[PDB]
Amino acid sequence: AALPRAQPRAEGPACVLGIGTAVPPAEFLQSEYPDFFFNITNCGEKEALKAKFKRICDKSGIRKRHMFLTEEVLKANPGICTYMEPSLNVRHDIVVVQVPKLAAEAAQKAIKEWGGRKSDITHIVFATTSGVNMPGADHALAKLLGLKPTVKRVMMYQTGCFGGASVLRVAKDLAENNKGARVLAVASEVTAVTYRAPSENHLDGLVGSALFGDGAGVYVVGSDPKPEVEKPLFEVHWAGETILPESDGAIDGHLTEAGLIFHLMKDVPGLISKNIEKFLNEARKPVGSPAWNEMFWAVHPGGPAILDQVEAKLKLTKDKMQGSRDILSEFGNMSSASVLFVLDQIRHRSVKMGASTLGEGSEFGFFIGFGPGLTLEVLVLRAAPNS
Amino acid sequence: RAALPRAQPRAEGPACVLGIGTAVPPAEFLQSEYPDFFFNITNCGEKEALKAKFKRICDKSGIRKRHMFLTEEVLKANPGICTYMEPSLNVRHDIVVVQVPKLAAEAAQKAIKEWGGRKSDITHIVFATTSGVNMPGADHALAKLLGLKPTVKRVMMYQTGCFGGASVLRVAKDLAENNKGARVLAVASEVTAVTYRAPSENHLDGLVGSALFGDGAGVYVVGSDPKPEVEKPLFEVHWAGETILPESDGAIDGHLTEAGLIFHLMKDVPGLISKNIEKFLNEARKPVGSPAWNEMFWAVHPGGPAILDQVEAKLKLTKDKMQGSRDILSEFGNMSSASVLFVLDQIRHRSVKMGASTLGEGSEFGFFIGFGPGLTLEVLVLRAAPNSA
Amino acid sequence: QVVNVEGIDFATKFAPPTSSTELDLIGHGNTGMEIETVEIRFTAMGFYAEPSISEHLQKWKGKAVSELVEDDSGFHKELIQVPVEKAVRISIIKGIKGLPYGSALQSSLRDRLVNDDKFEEEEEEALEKLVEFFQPHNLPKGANIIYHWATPDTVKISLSEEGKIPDEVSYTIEDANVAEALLDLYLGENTITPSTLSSVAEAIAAQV
Amino acid sequence: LQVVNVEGIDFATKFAPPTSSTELDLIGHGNTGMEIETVEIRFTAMGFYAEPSISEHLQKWKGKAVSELVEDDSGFHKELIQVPVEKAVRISIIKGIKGLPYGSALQSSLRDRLVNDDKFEEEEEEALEKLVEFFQPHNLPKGANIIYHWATPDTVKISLSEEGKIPDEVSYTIEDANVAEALLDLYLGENTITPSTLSSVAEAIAA
Repeated sequence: AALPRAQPRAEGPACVLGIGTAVPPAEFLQSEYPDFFFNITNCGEKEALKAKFKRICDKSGIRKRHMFLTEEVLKANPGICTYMEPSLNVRHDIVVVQVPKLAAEAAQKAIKEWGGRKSDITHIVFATTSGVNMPGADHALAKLLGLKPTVKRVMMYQTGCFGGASVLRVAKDLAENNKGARVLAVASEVTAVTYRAPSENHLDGLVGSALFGDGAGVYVVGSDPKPEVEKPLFEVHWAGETILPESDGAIDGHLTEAGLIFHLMKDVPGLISKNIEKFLNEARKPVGSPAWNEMFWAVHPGGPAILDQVEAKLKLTKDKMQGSRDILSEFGNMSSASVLFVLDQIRHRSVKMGASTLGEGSEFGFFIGFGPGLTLEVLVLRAAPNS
Repeated sequence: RAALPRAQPRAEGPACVLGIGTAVPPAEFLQSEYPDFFFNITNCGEKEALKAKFKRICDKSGIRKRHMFLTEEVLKANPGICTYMEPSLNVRHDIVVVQVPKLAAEAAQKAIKEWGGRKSDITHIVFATTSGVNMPGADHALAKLLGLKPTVKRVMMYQTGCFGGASVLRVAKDLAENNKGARVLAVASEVTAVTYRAPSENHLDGLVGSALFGDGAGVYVVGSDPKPEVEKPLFEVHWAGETILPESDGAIDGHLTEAGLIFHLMKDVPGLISKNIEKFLNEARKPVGSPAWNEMFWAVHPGGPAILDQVEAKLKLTKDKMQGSRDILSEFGNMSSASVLFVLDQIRHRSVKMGASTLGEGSEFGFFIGFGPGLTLEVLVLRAAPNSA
Repeated sequence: QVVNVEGIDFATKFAPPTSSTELDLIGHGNTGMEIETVEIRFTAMGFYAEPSISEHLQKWKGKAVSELVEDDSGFHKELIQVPVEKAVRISIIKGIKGLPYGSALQSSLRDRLVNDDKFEEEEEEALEKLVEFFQPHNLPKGANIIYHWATPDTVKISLSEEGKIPDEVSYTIEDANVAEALLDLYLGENTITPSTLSSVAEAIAAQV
Repeated sequence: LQVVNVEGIDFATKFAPPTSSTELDLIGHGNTGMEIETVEIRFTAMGFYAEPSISEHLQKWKGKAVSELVEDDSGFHKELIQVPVEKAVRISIIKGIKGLPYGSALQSSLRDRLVNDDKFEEEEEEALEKLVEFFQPHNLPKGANIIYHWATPDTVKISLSEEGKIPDEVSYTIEDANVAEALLDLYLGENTITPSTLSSVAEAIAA
């Protein structure tokens, strides 16, 4: 009766074999953004609203963001510079090209660090919140990179900010269940679907307009690395998620004729910081439950309040969130891509300080995203040694 | 530093279909009466030549009836949907954000009942749809409707198109095989309110979708290592793969617009599939011993009659092979990602009714085939269980 | 005659739709929150009750508000269980859709019922119908919702999307456990409007 | 004598492409389209234009049956593509589409032909990428006109009017000789996407 596994499985844990990131060229200094944004949307006369926005920017912890929506692009697309005029068609015209294009730039870098050849990529796992299309961005990316026609694809549209953890969770099972599989784990965001003129009737929309920026991250993921040929940077040992208690309805994202509109209905930093430790306490058990300050912390930088309140609740030393805060400062909140950048920055900090691992000297760490649900996604990683 | 044992243990056996459930909206639209209804409710009754072209498609469609949430009452309540290109996405989303997870929950209750386990043991949801998008997603909405554990792991595949039913089984395969004890809801649910559109001489290929697309949801419970004498596998999944077809690029476009989802058909899709399918199927069958085509069963997505006819002719199948697909086309039309889940269930039903030796009408191995934009051809190879109560 | 709540006029005297009983505005406030420095207001709210309410809450007269509002005081349940007609007016400040509003109401009431061992198939079905009542509606800025506890076991819901004061009842909750949970949502210790509850506690305390 | 009606569209019989003095004759006309589940779909109306001296270059085919000219391995298709005269194709959009799908479908058709001829390297790959990037900001609604003009065999001047006027300026130029030849092959080769236009050209040559 029983048969051998027809598609052989792999043995070791899924590993991050290479990392690449990309952003649009134009930089928007947060200190100059209130004036630019309120002028380009024809709201320069709303002095009281603008002062509220400037106070968000001053406290946002963001120094700059990268955006494809330059002044030239926004003038070419006046519907995007309105509050609620129909504009989804011209928004989609931007993102269906730019989202896979940005992913392709990051993927070339990840493939270069990995060291293998692109015809050995067997899967694409792709998250975004920036529009949808048919064929999907995964198909577009496969063509941009010239991958084999048989590449297996998991396209996760409309994730929200937890999508970076989502692609790593899916890559884990695809890599581990398939001998030789090499997975492009992809997250790419371009804010042309959420960009919106400020309004006193959408004060929570001011937050998104202060925090959201563009970027893409790509990991090559695979089990059983070839000795002396492939070099694992991180091993993925655990992947899980949970809806947080009493958080239902915290975040709504309606895709409309006027693009994507977020509504914030509950205290997202408070809900995460109140509930995160009980879930993290289960997640760390299969690696021996190290203490919080014996771990590294690749946390999605959704905003300074989330980072500040999680830090305070868990009593973490200030270095733990520094990687996340570095990414918030130089890139803002890049939705699903952000946390892929954070893990890379923790690796960069480790090399610069000469730590004993790529997790700044910690053996194990968390890779954390969160989003509508409220959904909390957590992976437990092991950082490779650093000499 | 030494290796560690797999921290989340993996399963051993192949992923198995443990239970199946399907669901459709209650209103039935007889295809013989659809041209009159459709052209009247869209105020296109004066377009006599256009209506004649639509009648011709319907008469050739091989569809006896379709199920639709878009009754007369719902269409009258949403006049923007009854136009050709007026702004309408907001009222379309208002429909599907509720109806897509609701229909899936109805199908899932049945799948869970056949499976025989308890819903607190569901560990994963894999969900495909082409019928709108939302945040939180339909997977989250489904989890709440069923009252699943807050820790259910989710894979939401929005905007798949017709290959999505194969996609959820492919994802479920790896999730179930790589996680000891995992029990996966593989879900496809479709409601035509995002694609429904008034007929137009400027959108002749859109007449084809208007003639073929219906509503429905299928759900499988998928898990490896079935508990002996407690769970009963219906089919084992042994292979999952996909390919873009040669010279098929650009064959199908789907733009989500302020007026909803618009499909453009730019190439001969039945021709592209039939010309290229055998070379791919010949690779897929090798791991199960390369049985002859007429020694296998054929759970093929019923995208339309021409695809089934041209594939049947290319592979020289005996006429029973495609009957399960034609049965679903007849009674439900093209339900996009959900249809192929309906087809496999109908093959199992035909097997029981005819007293075949397996749930694949006596064949040991079979294909589970979806296709869609790309053109993407998705294929899984299944083993049918013996037919024994 | 009128109190100004978040810039919206709330009558001091109010008979809910199809009622002959006139109710006094006992307290007023908002739902809202602060996010990354900016203050958001979701609604302005007013709690109304038969003037006899003060007689029933005699033990609280003269005390300080911090005693009443404090956890374990017993003021919350006592206020909730007072045998007079009550009403809540909600004026929408942040426009939202009917489905998310009803769905968030559903999860809020479900939590309370599960915590009290009062969430069974009957209560689950009642919340499902409550969401289905709300889901076809839009709730733009200015829209008014009236909840009216004529009995403690029912809630008459009236809704004007366009921001008038409705004259007709659009839906009725018939589940007693849901009715009490909805009152607890606004007047319990975990109220979503601590402002309205403080305003009520003040009016009760500021009497001889 | 002044115009021919092609799928309902008026195509001039004589035509000087934008910025060009050389006057071209309408040699053949047709459509792109298909049948799907019984309904005939028309994507575009097409006309192929060339200098009137083209007939003198293809004298051998005169008096032969069109079946002989259009049959596989006849040699007519490449001879027609190689004839050293100025040529142009006019495309009138019937089924409205976006510029990105149109340019991207060109890219994959030309890539298939270039790969089959062992002619697809990084230079051709980049040239097609830039061609797609030319088309992708445009809309191609019903009525839009595209003019491809081979003033030399190794360049293609592209003129585009979304509004359905006849453009008077060149918006883009293909400067890759292999891409330029593959684009002619797309409409006049053995695997033409418009066998109707090719048969029409063949009839005029053999007449």
